[PDB]
Amino acid sequence: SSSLKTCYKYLNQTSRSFAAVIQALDGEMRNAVCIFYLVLRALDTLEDDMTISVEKKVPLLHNFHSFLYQPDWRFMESKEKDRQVLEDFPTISLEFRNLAEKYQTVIADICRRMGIGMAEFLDKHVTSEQEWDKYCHYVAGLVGIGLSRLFSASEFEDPLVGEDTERANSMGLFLQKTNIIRDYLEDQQGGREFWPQEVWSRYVKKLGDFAKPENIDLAVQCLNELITNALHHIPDVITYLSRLRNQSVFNFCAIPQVMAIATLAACYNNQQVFKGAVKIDATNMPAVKAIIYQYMEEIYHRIPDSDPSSSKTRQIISTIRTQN
Ligand SMILES: O=P(O)(O)[C@@H](CCCc1cccc(Oc2ccccc2)c1)S(=O)(=O)O
Ligand SMILES: [Mg+2]
Repeated sequence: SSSLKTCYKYLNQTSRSFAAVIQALDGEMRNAVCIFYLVLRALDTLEDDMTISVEKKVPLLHNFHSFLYQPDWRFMESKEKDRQVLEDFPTISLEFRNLAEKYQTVIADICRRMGIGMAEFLDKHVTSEQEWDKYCHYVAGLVGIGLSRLFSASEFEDPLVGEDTERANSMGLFLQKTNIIRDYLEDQQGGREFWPQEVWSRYVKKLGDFAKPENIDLAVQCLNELITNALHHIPDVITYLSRLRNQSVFNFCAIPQVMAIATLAACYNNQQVFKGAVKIDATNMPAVKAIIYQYMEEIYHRIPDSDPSSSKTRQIISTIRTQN
């Protein structure tokens, strides 16, 4: 139908690099995961728009899931760039309602909980590392949780896929953290902060000081510390994919992880993270594994003894080598 063509039209307008893997999914997953994406995309577009006042935003975010069953609803007052998905929501929420009930449930659930969770972190920055996980859990982990419950609901994946929330969480925590990390300049010049204060704060006195070239030294030290943090998810990742049994689902999951891993390798001990831009076989686990193990070595081979988190980086690479 024509509202569907529009939905995949939006999927491509907005998704930098999922478009292809989503449209390649087998069966009812395709559309389940296309609409799922568009819904969360709408939700985020709201969260990120800083022209929307907090008192106006918290309600939107909270009640957003409910808008899924309000055919006529839409948001016209947005100034963010992906704002078509909101101005023309009714179309999305319509295809949502054509989704099979078993899929609407998962979607509207994760939608409902992301909402109460994004509105949570509007007031405050991300202070500690337990919080960084928490915020990454909300925006990203739940997507990881949610997708895998769609997978199993589709019957294209085992029940054991969607039962495993701890590792589905990890899949997203990892992806999300590498993005937070890479995005440091983009986030800081769009006036946002997601680097964990109790981390960055003991290299510098305010976060923006990393955009200063008189500070790059300490900047990379913070960058590596966080990378090492992010690397700690790579085992759960390897465990999660090792369980998948559908090529379409598998490529959907592997690719972005492998690509998250490349980004993290490109950024390690790398000035350009704070200067400009960072330029950078994955279709069976043991290929995927080999590929992961490879990038790990690159990290390893550039850990300077001086860097105050050398032992940790090596420490967690050594565990990834000899795990599973
Ligand atoms: O929360 P952030 O860091 O701003 C990030 C949006 C993350 C929330 C989100 C939106 C849309 C899709 C999404 O995850 C999916 C969901 C379904 C299919 C593929 C990916 C997660 S964004 O960089 O894309 O804005
Ligand atoms: Mg956001």
